[PDB]
Amino acid sequence: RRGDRYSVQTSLIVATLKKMLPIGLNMCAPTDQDLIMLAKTRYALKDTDEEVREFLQNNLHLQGKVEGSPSLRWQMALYRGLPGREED
Amino acid sequence: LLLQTNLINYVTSIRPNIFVGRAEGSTQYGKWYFEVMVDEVVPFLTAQATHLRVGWALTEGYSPYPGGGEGWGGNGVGDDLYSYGFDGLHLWTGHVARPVTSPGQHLLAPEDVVSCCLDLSVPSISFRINGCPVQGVFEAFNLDGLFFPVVSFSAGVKVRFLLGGRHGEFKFLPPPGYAPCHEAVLPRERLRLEPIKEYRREGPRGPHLVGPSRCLSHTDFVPCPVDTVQIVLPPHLERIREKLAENIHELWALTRIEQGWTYGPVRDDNKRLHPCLVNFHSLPEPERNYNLQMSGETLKTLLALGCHVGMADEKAEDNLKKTKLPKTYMMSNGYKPAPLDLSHVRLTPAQTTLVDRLAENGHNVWARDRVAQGWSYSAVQDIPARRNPRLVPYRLLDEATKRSNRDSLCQAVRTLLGYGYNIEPPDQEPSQVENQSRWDRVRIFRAEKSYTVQSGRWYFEFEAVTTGEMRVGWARPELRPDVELGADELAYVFNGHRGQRWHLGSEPFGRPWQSGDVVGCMIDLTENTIIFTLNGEVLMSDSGSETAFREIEIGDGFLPVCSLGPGQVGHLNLGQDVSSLRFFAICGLQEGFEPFAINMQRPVTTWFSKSLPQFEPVPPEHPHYEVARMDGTVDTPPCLRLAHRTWGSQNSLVEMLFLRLSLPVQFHQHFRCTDNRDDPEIILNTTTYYYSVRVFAGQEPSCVWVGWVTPDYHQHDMNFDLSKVRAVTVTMGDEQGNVHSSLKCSNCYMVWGGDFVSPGQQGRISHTDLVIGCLVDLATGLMTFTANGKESNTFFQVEPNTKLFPAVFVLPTHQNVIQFELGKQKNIMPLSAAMFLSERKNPAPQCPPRLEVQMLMPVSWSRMPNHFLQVETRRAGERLGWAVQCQDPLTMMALHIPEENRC
Amino acid sequence: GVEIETISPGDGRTFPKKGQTCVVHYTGMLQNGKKFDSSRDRNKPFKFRIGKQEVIKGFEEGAAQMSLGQRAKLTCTPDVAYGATGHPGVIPPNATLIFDVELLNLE
Repeated sequence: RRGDRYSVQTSLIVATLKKMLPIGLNMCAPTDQDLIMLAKTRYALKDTDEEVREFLQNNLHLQGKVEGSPSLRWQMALYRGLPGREED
Repeated sequence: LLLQTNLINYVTSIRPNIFVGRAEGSTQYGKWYFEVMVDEVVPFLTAQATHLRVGWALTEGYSPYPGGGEGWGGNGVGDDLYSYGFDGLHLWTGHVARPVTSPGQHLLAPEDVVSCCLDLSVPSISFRINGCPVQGVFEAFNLDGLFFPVVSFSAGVKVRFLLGGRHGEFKFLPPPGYAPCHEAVLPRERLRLEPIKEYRREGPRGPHLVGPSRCLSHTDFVPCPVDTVQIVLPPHLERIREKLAENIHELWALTRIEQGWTYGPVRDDNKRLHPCLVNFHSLPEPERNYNLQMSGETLKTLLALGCHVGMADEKAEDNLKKTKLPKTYMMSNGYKPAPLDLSHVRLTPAQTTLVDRLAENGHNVWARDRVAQGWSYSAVQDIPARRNPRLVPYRLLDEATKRSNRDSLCQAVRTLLGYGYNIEPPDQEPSQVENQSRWDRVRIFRAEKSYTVQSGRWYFEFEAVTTGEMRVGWARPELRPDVELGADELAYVFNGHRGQRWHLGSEPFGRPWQSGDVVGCMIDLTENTIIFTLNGEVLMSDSGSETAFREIEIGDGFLPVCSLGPGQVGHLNLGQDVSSLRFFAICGLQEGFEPFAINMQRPVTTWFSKSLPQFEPVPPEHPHYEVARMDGTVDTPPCLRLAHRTWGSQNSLVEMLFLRLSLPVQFHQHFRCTDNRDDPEIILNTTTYYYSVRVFAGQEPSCVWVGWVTPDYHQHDMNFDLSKVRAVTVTMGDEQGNVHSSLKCSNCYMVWGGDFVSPGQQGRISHTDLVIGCLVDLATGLMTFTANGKESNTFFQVEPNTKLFPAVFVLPTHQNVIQFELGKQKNIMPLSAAMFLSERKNPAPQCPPRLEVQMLMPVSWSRMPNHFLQVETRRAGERLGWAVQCQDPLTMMALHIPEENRC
Repeated sequence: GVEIETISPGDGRTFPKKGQTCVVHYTGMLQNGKKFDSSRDRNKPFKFRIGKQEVIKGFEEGAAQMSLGQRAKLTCTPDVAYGATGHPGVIPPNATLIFDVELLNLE
């Protein structure tokens, strides 16, 4: 039909990442989403993997606050509610 | 003029599932007796007096919804005409209390006995307190529907149901002929105590929104078979009239041979040694040829059902043999199988369904015959009293007896099939048992409009406990309570009973669920997407698309909505506690979605579409109906003419229409003891007021009803007539008969216009408009009517303090249908002074803007309380009966509208 | 000039005479059923001294008629009530009164 021959929306390489996304973001703590959002901006600034890693080294303290965002309170209570989450 | 407020307790009603009623050829008995015991009653647990009433109620309009309602809240038994109660000092019906004499009369106190008797043969409800008769008998109440025991109670009461037999002892000898109510219990179910139809019940995980309940009907106790008389018997049937009889002459006898019930030559059937496998020639001739013509009767049932026979293959007579088994061997004239033997033969499902309904038509003829010999149903068998535990229609029979009936005729149809003659299924006609009440089918649930969301990623779960009809999704806050979800643009809903998504039509989507499944609704207003998930699995459309809807405008907002069909139980989990959600972690948590009520201290208040009609004014933009208000001329009074907008056009809405004026009139509190110019003093001292309606030419008076209604009239009938008008008469006398008080109550005081026309051969469409007027006398409570300037034999009389609304009910048949004329007659004051106190001395008719015509929409939105009463219902003992306990008080603030007398 | 009707029997033998204060939890209502007065909303028993006509005479005579601890119902006509004058802004003129009198105790 529209994209039977080929279509970007049906590309399997990106589709597998779409399916695999919940597990990938499962590792990261949502308090670090400030680092996540700033990460795309510095990626768009043409910054490579090593220099964004040392950007994270310089900005290890820039995580979010659970108290000031009540949406994070229940999310973090369920996050440590997961048996596989160790505080270390 | 101003709304009044008060603190009012919560009143709930508990009933046992014992339903009685009468009709032509009824399988039930017409006399029933039951009792109630009072253990503990707290007089004033709170400011309001504790409510406690016992009596009977009717299954077709008694729905005491918790909270506010008609009168002054806390509605129970006696608050309307669908129930009959007795608080201990008064008879309660139509929200009116009438004092009754008792030997030591008092309000129901602890350790007291009430003897409640109901007669269905003649309308009469007698009441006794501790065995002492109370001089009150209900008379002239409709028998339609079903009657049941019911108790209406506020908090702080402990009452016990005594039903007699195994379910009580009554502590007093029941009156003769009154069978205890414990004998009406059906075999398929077990006796229990349940509340009236509810929209919520407690659940182990959480509260369950309870869809409408399927209700049994009196029409379901009359056995209505297909007549098997006007059937000429065919040649191919008389050709096989013999073998199909020979095979059912001792088929019931075959099972018990070589057992304790083993035959003997000295005796015959029914002598505890029944079989007699020899032949039916040895058996008596009348029952013999009776069995032949019963085989013919079954074939006649096959004909009337639509079964016809055709012969194709080898004759079974050749390839069949009789097997002298080692079992069933007898000494009386050789041994043989008791019926005619048969070899390997099978049956298709068409034959299974056909033999099922064949057994149905056997049972319903047997039950019909027994009823015609007077018999009735009783859960305990009483042969001298001529009652049986199996005198119920087949659909209500038990599975054991169903199987036992089906086995014999299954063997019969099997023997027919062996001879190769086809069992032809008839044509299929889809039918619905109940069609009129389309609204008592689904009970929509939606949150408050305050919680409407304009952004964010919202998710909520609806647990589908059953596999029936349930719809869940999102909808705008302006969802009409009497319109199906997805039928209009105001809903984006999913139905997983058939894998269907509803929005302005129908289109396939996903798969249906099963029992216990949890549906998690995803929504992203920012991304303009709506998605549904089932048991942690994302539902798929009939394409690569994985989203239910896309490109949705934000608009005024959306709201989480779920609905339930008949006999449905479903849990709604908005996610106040995130741990309550089961599949949120699986889907939604990692996507940034949030529960709808994740950070909310109190549970979100839900609203349900209440299935209780309430008169409300017509919208000005009604596509079909319109009300015309014209200024009063010098020759004609002001009128409220009703005009059908789309009458005579395509796809017009035609249905029975209920109309009333927005304001009532109240009679005087005490009744008085014992040219063309008005009299100035008579016009000031009169107490009778007149209005009229001008039935225009082209409108048939045979479908016009004109009169009055009390504000509690909440009945919607598509085929309305004066026979369905609710009525009851309270009859009272002294301790030895001598009835000296007979007061009638009704919610509708209305006369049919079809009795006011000239009885000509033809010309029923009168060229001259029929002007029917109604007059009310406040000083006496007297209602009279005028046909065309002449009085008619119809008249009514009521008690003081009653409020009557001017009502005209009509099924439209013209563009111009009716016209409420606010006129007057000589020395008779118009309604303009009756409605308004400030205009009481104004003889000139007037139509102020407040007075406007209202119409009755059956479904309106309502609020359920955030808390509910806690009732403990259990069987305290066989002699103790069933105990009901409720002690925790709950009170609500009710805003009472005075003129409509409802809060 | 009033009509009484017992609702729940109490003592039935003791009568409230002069010398002891009369304590009730009453609930007055209008002729049409519009409740206007009560004591249990205030959550305090109403105490009044029999004899000096500080309360309305219909209530006085009804309380004198009915015995101790016996829940009663009274009915005061406007001839024994405020009547034509009426209570200002509360009771309309010439209104029939109904009372859910509960004489809980004396003194």
